[PDB]
Amino acid sequence: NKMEAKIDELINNDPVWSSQNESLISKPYNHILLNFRLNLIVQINRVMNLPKDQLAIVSQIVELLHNSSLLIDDIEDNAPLRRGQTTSHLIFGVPSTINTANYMYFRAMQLVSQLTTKEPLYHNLITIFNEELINLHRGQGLDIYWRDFLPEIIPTQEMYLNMVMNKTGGLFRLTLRLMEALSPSLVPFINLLGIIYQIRDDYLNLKDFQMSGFAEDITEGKLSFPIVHALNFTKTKGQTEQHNEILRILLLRTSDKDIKLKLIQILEFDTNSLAYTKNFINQLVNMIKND
Amino acid sequence: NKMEAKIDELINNDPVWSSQNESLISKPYNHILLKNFRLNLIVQINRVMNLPKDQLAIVSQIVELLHNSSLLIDDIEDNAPLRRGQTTSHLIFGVPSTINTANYMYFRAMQLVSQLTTKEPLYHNLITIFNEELINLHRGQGLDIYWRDFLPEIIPTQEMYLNMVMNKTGGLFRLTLRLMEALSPSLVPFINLLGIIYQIRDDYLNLKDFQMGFAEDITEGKLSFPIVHALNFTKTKGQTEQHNEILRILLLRTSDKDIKLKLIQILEFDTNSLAYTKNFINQLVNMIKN
Ligand SMILES: O=P(O)(O)C(O)(Cc1cnc2ccccn12)P(=O)(O)O
Ligand SMILES: O=P(O)(O)C(O)(Cc1cnc2ccccn12)P(=O)(O)O
Ligand SMILES: [Mg+2]
Ligand SMILES: [Mg+2]
Ligand SMILES: [Mg+2]
Ligand SMILES: [Mg+2]
Repeated sequence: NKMEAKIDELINNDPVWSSQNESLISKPYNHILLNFRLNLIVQINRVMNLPKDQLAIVSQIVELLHNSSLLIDDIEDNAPLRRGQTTSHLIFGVPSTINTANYMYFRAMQLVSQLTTKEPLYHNLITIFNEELINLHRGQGLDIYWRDFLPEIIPTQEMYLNMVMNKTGGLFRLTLRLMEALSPSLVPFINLLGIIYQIRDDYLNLKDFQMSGFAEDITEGKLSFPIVHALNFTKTKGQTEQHNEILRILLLRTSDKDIKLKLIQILEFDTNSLAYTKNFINQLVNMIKND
Repeated sequence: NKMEAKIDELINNDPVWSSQNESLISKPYNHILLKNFRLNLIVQINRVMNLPKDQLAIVSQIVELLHNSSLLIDDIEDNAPLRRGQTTSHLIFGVPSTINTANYMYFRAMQLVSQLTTKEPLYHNLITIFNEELINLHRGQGLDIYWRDFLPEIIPTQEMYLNMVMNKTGGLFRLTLRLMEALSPSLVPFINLLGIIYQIRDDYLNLKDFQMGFAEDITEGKLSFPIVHALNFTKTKGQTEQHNEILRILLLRTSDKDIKLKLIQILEFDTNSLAYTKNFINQLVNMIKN
């Protein structure tokens, strides 16, 4: 009698969700919340001319996707720090962080319908959202597979660049394409910026450590731009031993500074991968500065 | 020059993705596919919705993707070594690849949504349905995980547990049903009762199968239906030491057969929670039968 009634009031309503419940599961996200991406949206806008109301929502959407991606990336990469602070999954656990991060992807999708009331356009914005997230996951999927199944596949410079067009280019293209569709193409340019962004991120990760950083990419074992170069150069030049030692070090998932410094000096003096990467970056930057 | 030419051909094209790459990224999802009743429920419900087989195939594909992906993540979240007898994906391909593949399918599934209709309003409603229910799924799943991991900061009551279930399990049940009802040329209450019966029966069988089943729920330490009842029953009957012993076993995250038996025996002899649960499920099935 009273039970059947309670159950009947239950199944005949939307599920109950409290602001307290909301707060409790947003902890991993609130943690990572502690302007440049915002600055990038603004400069792009000096061309896209979106009104401030909309620029604002484009921003909220991009921050949510961006922060969610990092929460997950740190789980995927087993990173202990992000922005000099302890990583969310280590504080709240992998379970909550994965769920909160995926939760936010969906809150992000929800925000898209606050951009328009035009059914044709809205459909377009969603397809953009859907497409760049699909691309993001593909790049990230390759990067993780190459790394976790090494030495199964040794990627070439070409493969690495295609993985980067997907992985990083994904959110760059997403932001700009939403804006371009909202404007009352800068895709190639934004693609080049993402590539430069990723190769500089790979490089400085070792160059900072070498100069003084943690070179956490070595610990992770990633097929970074410098590593891909060193791995193919050594294969090509008959340096069997170096090629193997590079792989062994990546596969140690080591935190020892000396072992990391040894790998880095291999890329500096033996394969010349650091100079190569440095130069490749400049060449890319000049492709713009000489536009 | 030749370097610039290539970077140019690169950035002016769509990102390259091959069938082989698509294959690599799929390994974690395909592994869980080796595991018809879901399909039958769709078939059966359709005798009321009458969607054209073509359209019904996509809804089905969408549902299999959401369901499979959420199971891939659920195993990582519950630290499960097994799923229907086979080794779970994360233990074979790793947590990183399994998470990313599951997440990629969520999005592949979202894409299959616009292949359901081209009618613009109708499509908006389909996306909104998809969005709303995946949000609910994550909310309940998130609260279910919060209670377990923060235990014993919060011990839910039977009412809290039911609202977690309405979000957690009701999510994909309703997403399915609501999409069909929208594409049909309201069974929601019924589908809501179904998900609840399903989750309580799921929590129930996990202990029972072990009593007659590894009772992984004890190891996971979750606030299942019989456990919530036991916790609240011993608190109400002021049975301090039993209440505590239940919490202690759950916090052990134990694999020990003997310790697992003990908690189940506290639930059989002390609180009569398993029986209380059998009775709760039977009353729920009755609202449908009668
Ligand atoms: O951890 P960072 O900041 O160094 C890193 O750059 C993070 C990163 C790059 N690209 C993506 C795409 C989605 C999510 C995270 N992403 P990486 O690729 O090196 O993990
Ligand atoms: O692991 P199972 O199969 O026993 C389980 O039933 C899996 C389950 C139930 N409801 C959801 C919602 C989202 C993802 C997984 N879900 P549980 O709730 O016990 O994790
Ligand atoms: Mg990464
Ligand atoms: Mg990382
Ligand atoms: Mg589970
Ligand atoms: Mg679970």
